[PDB]
Amino acid sequence: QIGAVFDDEGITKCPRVEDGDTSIFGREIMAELIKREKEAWDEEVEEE
Amino acid sequence: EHNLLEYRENTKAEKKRSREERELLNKAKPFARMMNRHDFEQFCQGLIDELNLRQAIAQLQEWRSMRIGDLKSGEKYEQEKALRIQKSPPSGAALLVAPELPARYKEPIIDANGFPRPDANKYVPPPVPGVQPMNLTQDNAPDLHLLTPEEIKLCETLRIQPKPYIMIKEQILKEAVKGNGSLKKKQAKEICRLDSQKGGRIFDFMVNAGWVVKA
Amino acid sequence: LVPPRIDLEPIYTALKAAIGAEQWPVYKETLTNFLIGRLNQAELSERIDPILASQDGQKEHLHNQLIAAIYANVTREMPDPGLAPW
Amino acid sequence: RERGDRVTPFIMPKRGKKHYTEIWAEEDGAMAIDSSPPGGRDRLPPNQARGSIDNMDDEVAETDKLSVGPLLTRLLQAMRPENPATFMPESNTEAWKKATHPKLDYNQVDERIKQELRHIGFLPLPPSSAEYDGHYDDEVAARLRVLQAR
Repeated sequence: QIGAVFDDEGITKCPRVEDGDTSIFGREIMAELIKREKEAWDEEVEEE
Repeated sequence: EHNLLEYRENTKAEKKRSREERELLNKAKPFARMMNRHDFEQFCQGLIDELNLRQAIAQLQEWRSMRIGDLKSGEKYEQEKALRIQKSPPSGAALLVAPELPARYKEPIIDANGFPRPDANKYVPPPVPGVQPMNLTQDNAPDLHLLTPEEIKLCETLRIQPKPYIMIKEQILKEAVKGNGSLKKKQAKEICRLDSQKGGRIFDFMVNAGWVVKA
Repeated sequence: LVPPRIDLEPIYTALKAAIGAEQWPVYKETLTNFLIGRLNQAELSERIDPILASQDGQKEHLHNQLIAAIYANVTREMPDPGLAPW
Repeated sequence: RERGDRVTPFIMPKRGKKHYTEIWAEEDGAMAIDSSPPGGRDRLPPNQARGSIDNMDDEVAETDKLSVGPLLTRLLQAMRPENPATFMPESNTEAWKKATHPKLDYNQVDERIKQELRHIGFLPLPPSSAEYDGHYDDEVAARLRVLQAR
């Protein structure tokens, strides 16, 4: 019952370089994270 | 992965690194289980880059409050201060404050569109006869930091200081504009009020530049 | 006795059209900062040379033409105070 | 979940008053020697227009005894050399040739240029009713602005 939640294969593996573009820092996602981080910085400055 | 079987190689670099960097790397060690080799290298290098940049910026701000006005004299002061405190390879924070900046610090890390970069971590005047060029030094030339590169060569080749040069530039400009911008060759010679070749060379430079026209 | 001023409207309007309102905000920001005394000739040239680049050479000419106009007026009338309407 | 300090690194201090040698001398009697530059009187060798074209001479051309003032110097160097630029629209008329002119001075020309750029819009409008002494373009300051961007 409980174990079904953790079924995703990535919970225990370490991605390998040989596989290819397995980096967890893909630009497609880093673009949004940077924008959100910039947003938080501006909010802090306004508060500060 | 991560080449943890190289005891000699991994340790030596840890020894070479400084104290502050060692603590930071030791603090981020556990997360290697989730990232591949390259990502871990990028992750660590970024932390080192930020730490060194903070040190350099703090270092420079201290200099400007002491009235130090050149990167060369700043290093001289640090050496004498080290001797004074004693009286009483270069690190990352020392390579950023060098007279020449590293190549990898002459471009944005993340471009305008917000996507991080993939690799995150001339008219020559002839030498006038009997003219010996003199080197121009920041301590000698007060307003050197404004002259354009195409004009600084002329000043050395002509043995004239910056501030006098600007004054000569102004008067010639004023005389030309009053008369539609056209002047005779003797007109430029008399205005300069120096040797004939000097006045001839500066005038020939202006006309080529396009700020005046020869009648 | 003091002669009249010099019309400047055409000299500036051509500059605004030539540069293009796209890159214009950067050009104005760099030039104003340099005049205030917050840049060196190395930084100014690095930031503006791309903007004034041209093969017909009608951008660097207008930049010099405007600067000459500003200097020439020094010996003419004082204009109406305030930002120009145009 | 920690991002650090984000205020102090982005400050731009101005040129300090006391030279490092003097403050170092504020521990014993080491001020007995005064090394004030001859041409750097008042700690501002630049930013003081002095002399006129009347005093120009080959011997003095090697010495920076003559200037044009800060604002005028920046304006002239703002020009860029290409490879005429002093053609005024209506100046070709002989009526303009007959025109006379007054004789201003450097302390006055800088004010006139300051107002003129005000009319165009390159300078801020005056407060509703210039830090040239700070050396903000110093070679050190340029490096500081580069690192702060990074």
